Amino acid sequence: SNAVAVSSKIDTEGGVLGNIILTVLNANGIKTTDRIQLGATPVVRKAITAGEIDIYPEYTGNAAFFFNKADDPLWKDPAKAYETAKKLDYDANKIVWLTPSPANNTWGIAVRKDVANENKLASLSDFGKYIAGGGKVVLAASSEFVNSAAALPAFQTAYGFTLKPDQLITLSGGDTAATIAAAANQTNGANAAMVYGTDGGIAPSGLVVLEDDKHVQPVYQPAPIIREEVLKKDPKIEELLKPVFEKLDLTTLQDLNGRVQLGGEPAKAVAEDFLKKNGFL
Amino acid sequence: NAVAVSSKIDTEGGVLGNIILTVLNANGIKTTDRIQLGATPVVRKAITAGEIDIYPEYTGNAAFFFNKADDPLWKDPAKAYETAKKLDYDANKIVWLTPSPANNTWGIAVRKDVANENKLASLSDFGKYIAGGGKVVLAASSEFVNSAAALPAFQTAYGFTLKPDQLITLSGGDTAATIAAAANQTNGANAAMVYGTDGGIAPSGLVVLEDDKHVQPVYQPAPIIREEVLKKDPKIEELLKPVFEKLDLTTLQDLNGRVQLGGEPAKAVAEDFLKKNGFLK
Ligand SMILES: [Ca+2]
Ligand SMILES: [Ca+2]
Repeated sequence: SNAVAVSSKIDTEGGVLGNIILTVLNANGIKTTDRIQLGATPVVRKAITAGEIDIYPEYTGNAAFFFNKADDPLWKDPAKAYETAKKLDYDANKIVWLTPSPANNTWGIAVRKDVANENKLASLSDFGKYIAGGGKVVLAASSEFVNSAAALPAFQTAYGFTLKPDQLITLSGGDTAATIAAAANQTNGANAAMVYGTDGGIAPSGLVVLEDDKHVQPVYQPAPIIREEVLKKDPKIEELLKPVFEKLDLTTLQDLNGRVQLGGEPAKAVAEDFLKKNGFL
Repeated sequence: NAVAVSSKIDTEGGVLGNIILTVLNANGIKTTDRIQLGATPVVRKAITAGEIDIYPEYTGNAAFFFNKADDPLWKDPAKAYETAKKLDYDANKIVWLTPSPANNTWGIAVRKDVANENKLASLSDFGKYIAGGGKVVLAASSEFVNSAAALPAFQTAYGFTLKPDQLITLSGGDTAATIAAAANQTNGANAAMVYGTDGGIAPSGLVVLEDDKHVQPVYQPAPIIREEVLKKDPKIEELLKPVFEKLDLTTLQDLNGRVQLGGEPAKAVAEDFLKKNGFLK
């Protein structure tokens, strides 16, 4: 039995999810080879289609860019985003998408815990009614987020709010770490930040992501995808990773990435903690 | 014949580049804007080819331009400036103008409370604080902790040793993550590896402690101009001489902070510093 090749992308979450997939297969007698954090998406995409890697975590919404359906409204539906990625990748590359994680790692807005807790903010619908009724918010975001029609203007019309120039801080780059640091330290009075759902800084900075309940943004749920050649030679991989990824909700993955990105803990040790505490190891 | 003002791609290049541009514009010297052209090797290729005329350079970087990387003279501010000034004049007829006192080098920054509480302003004070059983856990990269030129060299010069209990080792060399770890006190963090004038230091409530024995090479920013351009407008030296002498470490930190985390445009922050200091109004 050839060792299964576990890979991931270069981001912090790739290391966490890749070591989670890697540690689970090793615990059930499946021999593996380590290719974690290989590179960007195009590098991992050409590697799996060529047989150099076998299994790695991919996001459902990224299939919009692999198969030339970038702006389709179907990617805004979490369930429809999974089956279309699952069906297209099986037909085109014989890659099998396993059970996805509930975490939606897409563009969104995170607010400080005090602002969300004191005003009972859990969704972006609450966000729209809170500021439309004169609530104080200063959102730190990139000019790209504020100006591009698919981001803040799309959020504003769907949730019925408009931010005045006094309530905006536009940063030069698109790095979400800077917006998170602005709201965490309240630079220029900021209390909200442009984020990705499971960014490593959100939990250690005391921020809460507000749910895009009307689904303005495309859904990006991480899911392990495996080549069919590898999966049927040892088929237990599907069922073993099924409940593991089912308990990786937005909050759990936020804390695991934070323990790696800012806590300094190795992704392998953070992965083994999550699995033993949840009874998978 | 417009003087081409440029800079490097980071936040300080934009601030220092916009400072050079407005001081020249306010004194009747027409200029061309090439600010934030690229990284150091790209800007080194532009001025050596005559495509740009003036940009802010750091004294210690001449060690890498002239293959004298580890020479002890770069740990002396005076000898590092005069050697950088003379080598570049002999090799490319580039004239180094009056430098800034700010030392944008590798260092350790602490939270204001621990600095205030224990009267920490330099690394010699820092070393005896650890030698006396002090409370410190440092966020740094693995390279900073292990490489002989970084933490072991600080430990030898300032007489202290940090236990594994007092270290947080991060994967990358980006100082924003170490600063964010100490800013939120992740894993109890209260110190961070930094560069002297990093944009996150001031908005995160951090104080960099002085490298009083000069373990690290000194990187002082200075305007450098082609001799051909300077001889047609020779007043540029006297105009930028008192401006850069007013750019100490804390002044450059707060200007970078308002750009990188405050969202203010680099040009308006430059015009504010000059008008408040009487160089514009
Ligand atoms: Ca701006
Ligand atoms: Ca570590």
